Amino acid sequence: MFVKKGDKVKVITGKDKNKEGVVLAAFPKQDKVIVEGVNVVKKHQKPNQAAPQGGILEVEAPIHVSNVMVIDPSNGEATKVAFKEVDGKKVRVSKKTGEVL
Amino acid sequence: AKVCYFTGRKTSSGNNRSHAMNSTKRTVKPNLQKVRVLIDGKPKKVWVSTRALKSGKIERV
RNA sequence: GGUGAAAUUUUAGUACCUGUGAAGAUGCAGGUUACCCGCGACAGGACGGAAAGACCCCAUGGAGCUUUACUGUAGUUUGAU
RNA sequence: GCUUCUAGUGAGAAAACAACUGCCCGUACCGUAAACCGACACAGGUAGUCGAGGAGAGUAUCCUAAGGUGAGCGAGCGAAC
RNA sequence: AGGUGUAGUGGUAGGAGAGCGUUCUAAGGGCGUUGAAGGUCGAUCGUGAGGACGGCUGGAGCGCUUAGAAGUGAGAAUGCCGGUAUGAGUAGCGAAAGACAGGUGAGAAUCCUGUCCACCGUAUGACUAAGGUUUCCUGGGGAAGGCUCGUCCGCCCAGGGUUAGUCGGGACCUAAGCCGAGGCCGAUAGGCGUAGGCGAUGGACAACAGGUUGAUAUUCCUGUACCAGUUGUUUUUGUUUG
RNA sequence: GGUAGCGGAGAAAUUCCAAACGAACUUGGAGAUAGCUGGUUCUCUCCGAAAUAGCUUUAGGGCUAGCCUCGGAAUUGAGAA
RNA sequence: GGAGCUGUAAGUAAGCUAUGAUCCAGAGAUUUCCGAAUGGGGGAACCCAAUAUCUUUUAUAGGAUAUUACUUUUCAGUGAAUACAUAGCUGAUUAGAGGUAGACGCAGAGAACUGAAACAUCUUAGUACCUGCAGGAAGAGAAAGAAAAUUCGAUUCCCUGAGUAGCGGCGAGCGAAACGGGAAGAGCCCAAACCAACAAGCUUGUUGGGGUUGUAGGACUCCGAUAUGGUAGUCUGUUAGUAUAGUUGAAGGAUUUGGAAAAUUCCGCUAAAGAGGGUGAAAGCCCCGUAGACGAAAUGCUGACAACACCUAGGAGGAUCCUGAGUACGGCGGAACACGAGAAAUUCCGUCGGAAUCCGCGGGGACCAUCCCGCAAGGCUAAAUACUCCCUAGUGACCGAUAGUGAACCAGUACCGUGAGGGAAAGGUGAAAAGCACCCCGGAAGGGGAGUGAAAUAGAUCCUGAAACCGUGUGCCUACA
Ligand SMILES: [K+]
Ligand SMILES: [K+]
Ligand SMILES: [K+]
Ligand SMILES: [K+]
Ligand SMILES: [K+]
Ligand SMILES: [K+]
Ligand SMILES: [K+]
Ligand SMILES: [K+]
Ligand SMILES: [K+]
Ligand SMILES: [K+]
Ligand SMILES: [K+]
Ligand SMILES: [K+]
Ligand SMILES: [K+]
Ligand SMILES: [K+]
Ligand SMILES: [K+]
Ligand SMILES: [K+]
Ligand SMILES: [K+]
Ligand SMILES: [K+]
Ligand SMILES: [K+]
Ligand SMILES: [K+]
Ligand SMILES: [K+]
Ligand SMILES: [K+]
Ligand SMILES: [K+]
Ligand SMILES: [K+]
Ligand SMILES: [K+]
Ligand SMILES: [K+]
Ligand SMILES: [K+]
Ligand SMILES: [K+]
Ligand SMILES: [K+]
Ligand SMILES: [K+]
Ligand SMILES: [K+]
Ligand SMILES: [K+]
Ligand SMILES: [K+]
Ligand SMILES: [K+]
Ligand SMILES: [Mg+2]
Ligand SMILES: [Mg+2]
Ligand SMILES: [Mg+2]
Ligand SMILES: [Mg+2]
Ligand SMILES: [Mg+2]
Ligand SMILES: [Mg+2]
Ligand SMILES: [Mg+2]
Ligand SMILES: [Mg+2]
Ligand SMILES: [Mg+2]
Ligand SMILES: [Mg+2]
Ligand SMILES: [Mg+2]
Ligand SMILES: [Mg+2]
Ligand SMILES: [Mg+2]
Ligand SMILES: [Mg+2]
Ligand SMILES: [Mg+2]
Ligand SMILES: [Mg+2]
Ligand SMILES: [Mg+2]
Ligand SMILES: [Mg+2]
Ligand SMILES: [Mg+2]
Ligand SMILES: [Mg+2]
Ligand SMILES: [Mg+2]
Ligand SMILES: [Mg+2]
Ligand SMILES: [Mg+2]
Ligand SMILES: [Mg+2]
Ligand SMILES: [Mg+2]
Ligand SMILES: [Mg+2]
Ligand SMILES: [Mg+2]
Ligand SMILES: [Mg+2]
Ligand SMILES: [Mg+2]
Ligand SMILES: [Mg+2]
Ligand SMILES: [Mg+2]
Ligand SMILES: [Mg+2]
Ligand SMILES: [Mg+2]
Ligand SMILES: [Mg+2]
Ligand SMILES: [Mg+2]
Ligand SMILES: [Mg+2]
Ligand SMILES: [Mg+2]
Ligand SMILES: [Mg+2]
Ligand SMILES: [Mg+2]
Ligand SMILES: [Mg+2]
Ligand SMILES: [Mg+2]
Ligand SMILES: [Mg+2]
Ligand SMILES: [Mg+2]
Ligand SMILES: [Mg+2]
Ligand SMILES: [Mg+2]
Repeated sequence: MFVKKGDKVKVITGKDKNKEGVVLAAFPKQDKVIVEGVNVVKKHQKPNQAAPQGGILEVEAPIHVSNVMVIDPSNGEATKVAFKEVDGKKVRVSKKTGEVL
Repeated sequence: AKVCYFTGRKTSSGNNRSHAMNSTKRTVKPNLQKVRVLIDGKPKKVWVSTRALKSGKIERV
């Protein structure tokens, strides 16, 4: 996927549009990703999971990878990714500014 | 098979035709005889058509 | 009290007599009788159900059988080669 | 299989005792059946063995022994048929 | 474009004409989360097939115009498939004895225990071949199955259970029959058949009694045996007129 | 264990050959053929029959003619009363 | 190839991965047992051996690996009646043995219903079925041809000829061919004469040479050139391309509505890319892509190039020799030819008889003469043609779950049948499980709240949710018909 675990991304569509977070996990086969503080769901858990009250747990649910744009670390703005060869290492380049990753 | 060892003659099918031209299937067989011939240096009894023996170039040892 | 089918079934608020009519009508005509809903019984009718009558006839249908029917033919036999 | 006979084969044989070796498959359970064949936990069908006592010719019959069973809807009522 | 006048306008088989609606294609022009199709309701319009417009439901698509192509229109075929009725709360619930006490449990005529009663007993007992193939045991379960019920079950769930030199089968034997090297025969395919085999329902063949587990036992264990063979020890006698 | 459908087997009944045997079952030829029965789906408008003759292995089938319908041509108007 | 991965399938558990995992493509290794099966047996997936070597145990028992079917081809060795032999026998060697793609090809064998308005000729058909053999294609093919415009110059297939000529209980029906126009094109090797060598009993075989045909050719005898051209040869390399993984690949933000925007409005931009798919509704500019550019360690496949191999002589002479025999052909009986015995040529099968041979032989639809055209009884041969179980990329005024494959779903399954064989039903929560914590009645099932959600009368028998059918409420009516 064009987005990777640990990337800083901005949500461009959804209820959490314009939120920004780190990718906690990527699901390449599903084209989905989890972003901190995005698409939180209230889950009604029975206490069979070592939580001796059960409670309603707040977790992040995956969002489609096309709803997220990687943030330009040098610029703080979301940008599309290009693949240019640097040092013979194929890397992602910010289409907007030319920064790497 | 019941086949002439030298010329390959064998049983085939023909038609009986009546005067009314009714057609029924018949067999038509060659005139095969058990003959002792010198096949590749050895005598042996093989089927041979009377036609193959007509010329006299086939052994009759 | 529990459990729970089936054949059948165009819709049916589904009487009697005489008559009528595809000539034997619960349903048409005339008249007569009959408050509404059931339960246990009986089978006269619904030409009741079941089976596209087996009898009968028909189809230039089928099948099995017979023979001095026709035409063939396995087999058998006789001659030529 | 076994027992004999020589032909062949033979350098070793046998006895006693001691120690030791011996593979694969089946081996549950039902089986006059609710567990098999009958579409059913179906009044049918299913080879062979054992199959007790009294009376008795008897494995008949009636009641019983060892043993097994009360059987997969019941409660009333005590009409017709 | 229409108007007037006269006349005509029942109809099966059937001929002719002109249309309605369905799906798709093309172009154009449009409508849709401010709610498409579909569903449902309404007192709406047209000469007919049929067409709108609203409310509700619904949640994504779909009209209109012109032309094109069609798996294009259903009420009947003892039509096919599905669903659901009627008969009905009706027939039936499959050959027979049960009763009560106590228990278990949310719940018991129906499960457990007890007692008496009753039934089979050349059997409804005890074995075993076949067949079945886990139905066996233990602990749970009560949706479905069980012709009622169910706390129970040959059902469901979770675990477990089948131990042999001697039993039966193979490493033994052959019968019927079958297969069949070469072989014989035959349009093909193949048919038959000798040697040689396969093949029991028969022949041959070494252990028994008791005990033991919830479930296996001539299989495990105890005691006491037997059959084939192996290694070693001692004892005898034979080494090629052996 | 043997005999298999143009067959087998039959103390013989058209008897049996996997719950229908004058000739099993299955698949295929195959959408056999069916002058027979049944079925054949929207609308309106115009017109509208026949159930006869002849021939027919023809008689509940068919063919030509007659009768219906649509289109067309044309004449000293040939039709009807 | 570059960050996750340990399939469907979650769950826990335990792990792997920048020393490059999972994944992707090429090439290898492993590949139990059954099955042609093939050491022997057998009721497939089991059982039981021999021989050799190794291993286990003190040893027997046990284990491992290898070899061992049948027939064929060739060689060797043994070796009967039986003298030499031969057969048999043992070993080695060599090659088949089965399956398919339910298709296409050739061949053997070969129906019936049916049509003829009956039915035996005929038709259905040389079809279905069975069997053999194949090959990627097969078959056919290099004139004993087609003709008679005068000529054409192997075969195959397409158009046409033509529903013509014909065949036919002259019924029903069956039904050409050549010419003409196209696709594609390609030609070659033997036998014999003769020569040489060898072996054998002057010929009589083996080998090599020679030779290949119809305006006749060749042998042979003369001279004369050892050139020039061609190829339907080979795991001969080299090279390029190509298939089988991939890399790169432009351009949008706000605003209104909404749970969500891609819808809307506003201004922008990109286009060799406005094919298509996905994304919380309908996106050229968010994602995968697309146009375009680019990429191969390995293994195939193809084309060249090179190598090597294999073919390729002109002219003049006829004295003699050769040019496919039990063949051609004929009688008889069948069959194939569109052609049903017919006036029936041409081709073939069975049976019997049976030629000529260059001054020859065959055909020109009985037959003869003349003329013309060809040269059988030997073989091979690419392309144009047929088909698609599979593979890759696509297409559709094709289907959209009673359709479309029987099968969208764990289907040739469940189920039925002794067996061959017959053969189903069954797709959809939501954008995301966020699949209803907790409470309440209940043994549970199931409900009621509370929550999640845009919506749960979307709660899993989950989108929509028609009708039959079943029920609850009640505006009006109903117990003399
Ligand atoms: K009537
Ligand atoms: K009655
Ligand atoms: K009959
Ligand atoms: K046991
Ligand atoms: K007594
Ligand atoms: K007794
Ligand atoms: K009971
Ligand atoms: K009573
Ligand atoms: K009575
Ligand atoms: K509406
Ligand atoms: K119907
Ligand atoms: K019913
Ligand atoms: K009812
Ligand atoms: K229980
Ligand atoms: K044993
Ligand atoms: K026995
Ligand atoms: K009998
Ligand atoms: K007319
Ligand atoms: K085998
Ligand atoms: K195929
Ligand atoms: K026929
Ligand atoms: K007919
Ligand atoms: K060929
Ligand atoms: K034609
Ligand atoms: K006829
Ligand atoms: K040559
Ligand atoms: K998106
Ligand atoms: K798009
Ligand atoms: K390559
Ligand atoms: K002829
Ligand atoms: K000719
Ligand atoms: K010629
Ligand atoms: K909904
Ligand atoms: K009502
Ligand atoms: Mg009357
Ligand atoms: Mg009357
Ligand atoms: Mg009335
Ligand atoms: Mg009236
Ligand atoms: Mg009746
Ligand atoms: Mg009748
Ligand atoms: Mg037991
Ligand atoms: Mg019983
Ligand atoms: Mg009128
Ligand atoms: Mg639609
Ligand atoms: Mg239709
Ligand atoms: Mg209907
Ligand atoms: Mg009743
Ligand atoms: Mg009972
Ligand atoms: Mg008693
Ligand atoms: Mg008795
Ligand atoms: Mg039990
Ligand atoms: Mg239990
Ligand atoms: Mg019950
Ligand atoms: Mg034994
Ligand atoms: Mg045999
Ligand atoms: Mg053989
Ligand atoms: Mg024998
Ligand atoms: Mg014994
Ligand atoms: Mg027991
Ligand atoms: Mg009789
Ligand atoms: Mg019977
Ligand atoms: Mg047919
Ligand atoms: Mg009229
Ligand atoms: Mg084997
Ligand atoms: Mg006929
Ligand atoms: Mg891009
Ligand atoms: Mg926009
Ligand atoms: Mg013919
Ligand atoms: Mg001739
Ligand atoms: Mg002849
Ligand atoms: Mg010439
Ligand atoms: Mg070819
Ligand atoms: Mg289907
Ligand atoms: Mg549907
Ligand atoms: Mg289906
Ligand atoms: Mg709703
Ligand atoms: Mg629903
Ligand atoms: Mg009154
Ligand atoms: Mg009143």
